[PDB]
Amino acid sequence: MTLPAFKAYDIRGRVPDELNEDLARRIGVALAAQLDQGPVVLGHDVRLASPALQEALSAGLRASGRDVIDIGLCGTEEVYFQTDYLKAAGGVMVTASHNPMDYNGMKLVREQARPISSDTGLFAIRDTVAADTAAPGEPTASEQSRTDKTAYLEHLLSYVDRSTLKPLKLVVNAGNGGAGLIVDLLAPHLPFEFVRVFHEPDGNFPNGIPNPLLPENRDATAKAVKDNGADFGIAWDGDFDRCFFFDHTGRFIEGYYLVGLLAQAILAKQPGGKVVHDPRLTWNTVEQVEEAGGIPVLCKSGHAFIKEKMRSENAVYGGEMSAHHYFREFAYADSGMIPWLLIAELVSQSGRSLADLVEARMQKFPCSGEINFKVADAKASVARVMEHYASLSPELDYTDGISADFGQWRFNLRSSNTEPLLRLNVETRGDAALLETRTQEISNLLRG
Ligand SMILES: O=P(O)(O)OC[C@H]1O[C@H](O)[C@@H](O)[C@@H](O)[C@@H]1O
Ligand SMILES: [Mg+2]
Repeated sequence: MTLPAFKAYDIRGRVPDELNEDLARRIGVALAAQLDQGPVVLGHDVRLASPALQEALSAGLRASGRDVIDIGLCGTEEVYFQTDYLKAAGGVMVTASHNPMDYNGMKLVREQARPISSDTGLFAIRDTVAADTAAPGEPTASEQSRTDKTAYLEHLLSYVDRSTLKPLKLVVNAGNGGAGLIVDLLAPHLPFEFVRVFHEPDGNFPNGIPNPLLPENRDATAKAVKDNGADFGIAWDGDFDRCFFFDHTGRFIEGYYLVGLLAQAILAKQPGGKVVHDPRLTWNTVEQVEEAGGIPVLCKSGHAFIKEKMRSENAVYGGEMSAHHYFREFAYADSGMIPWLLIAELVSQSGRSLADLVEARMQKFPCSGEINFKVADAKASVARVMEHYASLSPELDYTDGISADFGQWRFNLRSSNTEPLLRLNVETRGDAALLETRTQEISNLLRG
């Protein structure tokens, strides 16, 4: 067999049987042979095993002659930013994002923070590690500590005109991950009042693993918004590359609608630019990008595909509905921080609440939310759906699973790249009844 921790886009496994310091050191050795020349940036999240796994990575890297830039406890986007900003050969973030307590993992990038994925070097690294029985060498290169966040913070602040910001009251919920540290470093340069929930970094996760999609964790942000009269709330996953928004009523806003909203925010600053979007939910983004004078670019979901397409298109912004937002000047990388700064600026400048910024769009293109299915036979289940709707001759697109456009409604149905599940998304042209009846009909077919 093969090491189960090596996934399509990152390394993730239970410590210590699927991921451990020995494996981490071997990954450092193998990564060194995969990169162009230059040093390697290393950062890590709040999980208890993360520092030890990083040190092991560092040892393997340095045994292979790679200088190491240790940026310390950070978010994933800081590994992306520093890798590009410092013109490093590559970078590794030790993190398990939102996964349970007994899990860890790694996100690996090369020059300009370009992703290393299963077909772009990650499985080559796996196979090297799998067969490596060599005695560990000793370090022949140095590790430097580089925790200065100044350039990163300045880059974040450059997306907004600070003189236009209003003293909004913002709930922030780091979920005991790492986001609160960046919020607190940004706070002296911003007029906002922060209502801090689950703010302190704690890899024991006393308040639950950092996953804002869990309704119990969602409700902590919503309650703090409602109880404090906040303008809106923001939650993050543990490594804060994903951000989740709550309007002033406590309502969680589906990530889909943030894509069109952030695209309009960006296009005000970069007129005529291209905007990359995923195929799961599309109609609202296409319309809002076009209305704002931008050009929408359909792309397969997954950060590797999104970033590749943004690069080839010189795209100014890209967004998925899975709460990842990507910015050209941010090394084409995703940030959980840039989005809420932009939304705070848009609320401040427009005098509109976040709720009203999205309300008409939610009414115009209502969506099911992403619904996941673990079925006995995904392929037969998808076939059963397609056969049922064949007589309506939908317009079919195979960018990412199957997208079917029926005119007044459409769906996307695809296998996940991170779990063994089918993911369904449905949307309609302003028709909530058609949305529910078609969603339920597809669900029944899938469960057949
Ligand atoms: O729906 P999927 O394939 O499980 O991916 C969901 C998300 O996983 C990761 O967070 C990233 O790779 C995202 O780019 C992706 O959208
Ligand atoms: Mg994450």
